[PDB]
Amino acid sequence: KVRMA
Amino acid sequence: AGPVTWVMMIACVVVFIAMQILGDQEVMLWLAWPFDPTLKFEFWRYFTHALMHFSLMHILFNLLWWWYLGGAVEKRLGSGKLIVITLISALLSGYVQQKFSGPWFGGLSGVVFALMGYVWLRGERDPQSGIYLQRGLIIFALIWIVAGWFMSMANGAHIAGLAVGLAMAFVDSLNA
Ligand SMILES: [Cl-]
Repeated sequence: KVRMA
Repeated sequence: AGPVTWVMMIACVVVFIAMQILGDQEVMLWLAWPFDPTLKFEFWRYFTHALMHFSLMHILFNLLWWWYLGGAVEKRLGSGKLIVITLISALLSGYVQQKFSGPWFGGLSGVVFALMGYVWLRGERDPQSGIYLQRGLIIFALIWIVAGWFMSMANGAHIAGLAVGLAMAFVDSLNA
């Protein structure tokens, strides 16, 4: 995997 | 601080409370950008990804920026202006993040980078709006963006958000 915005 | 500033902060907190009770993945399955074309008419998903956070500290950091920059836009330019930046940037930062590296991402930081870009360019081209971004904070913002190029940052959300805010501020500055 999850990416963080 | 206005209604749109507070409503969004409450939403992000409510959703984060659900993520603690139910686990990340369970919320992700219902709120993430559609991972499967069949799901494409689940319209909430194009905006709902903005509400999910994966750390308490990633949500403290985003609501701070949002309250500072979002509150400024709502106070000076109205609730309708903040709603539009929110909706467009959330949709477009999601769209681009999806193409960069698929549908498993979340956070308000796409919307934040659009607010960073809007407040900055609006304050430069149109000072009478009474919003602005300190050159110090445009420092932060630029270090923060490039650091993601190298913590698994949604890099396409950041650039698309930023671009969206610049374009809108540019258009709104012509018109002001
Ligand atoms: Cl990415």
